[PDB]
Amino acid sequence: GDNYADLSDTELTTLLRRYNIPHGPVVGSTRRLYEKKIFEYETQR
Amino acid sequence: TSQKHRDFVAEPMGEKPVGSLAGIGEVLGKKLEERGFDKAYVVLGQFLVLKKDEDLFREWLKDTAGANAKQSRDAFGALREWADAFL
Amino acid sequence: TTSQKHRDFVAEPMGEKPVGSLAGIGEVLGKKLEERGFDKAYVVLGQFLVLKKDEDLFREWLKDTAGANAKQSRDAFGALREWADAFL
Amino acid sequence: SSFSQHARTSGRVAVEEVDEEGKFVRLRNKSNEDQSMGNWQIKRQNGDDPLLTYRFPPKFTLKAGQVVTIWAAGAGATHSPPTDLVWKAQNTWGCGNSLRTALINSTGEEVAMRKLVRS
Repeated sequence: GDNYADLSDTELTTLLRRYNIPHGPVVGSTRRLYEKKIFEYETQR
Repeated sequence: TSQKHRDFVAEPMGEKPVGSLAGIGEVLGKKLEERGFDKAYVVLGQFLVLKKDEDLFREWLKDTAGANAKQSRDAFGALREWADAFL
Repeated sequence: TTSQKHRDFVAEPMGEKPVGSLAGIGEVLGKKLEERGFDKAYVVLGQFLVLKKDEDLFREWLKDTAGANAKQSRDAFGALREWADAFL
Repeated sequence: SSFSQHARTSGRVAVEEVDEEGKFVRLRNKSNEDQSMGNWQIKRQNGDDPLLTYRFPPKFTLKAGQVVTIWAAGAGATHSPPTDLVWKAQNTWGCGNSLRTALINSTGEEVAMRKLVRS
């Protein structure tokens, strides 16, 4: 369905680092927030 | 600075309800409790795992419980001042 | 039964101590936690608090996220719990 | 008063007042029971300065509800145990924009704190 909910916590962290998006660790309560950051980053190309 | 801010940052928070945090109004506090952030210390925890970052914290508070700008500014400010004194 | 590392962690506020200062966080464990973004002890405190100080959720999270064994997760949980009772 | 205050008291004795200009630190036994304070320490961290440490005598009791004031040598106070102690070797508790005064008990644990921070 959604390419962002299907990422593992590790893959999410790799994308946050690859795009230089400031972040703390990926945990349950931050998962949704960082999925949105990556989505917004990839929308602004 | 508000009275709620000063009363919160003046002493340890222990198990104070989430509404004791400056910026947490009635609806905002209800929404935080439904999402499992019923105590101020649970919101502290989120502030800490976001590494005390203002933009990440305020964006999380807005998206999770509908905080407006003034509410997220005052909650962030109150947690940062509390953590600087007590952590 | 309590270690010097444990006694030193719970004796005072943690401020910006590294994650390796928390009781139970050994050499390999602390490095794996730093790779996952937990460079300071307070970031581990944050996860402890959002899990509502729950022993089972916290220890299971530490085991599955960074490979902590039972003794390590027991000591890290105990030290975080005792710290929060004294300072939070 | 430009300084905001933050305090934590986990046992019987609180850090009740810290003079902003560094003349004294004042402790209050806020409980209804006496407190042994032999070999307790007050630790004062001012900004990035070296830490200041005052040690109580090996035997000292702060009686229920009572106050002890620890004066820097430069305040000009009268030494009069147990209510007024003079720290004769240290001229000031120190000034600045962040004053942190912690009470440490005999086994090395922080049991109270008062922090003043200025805008």
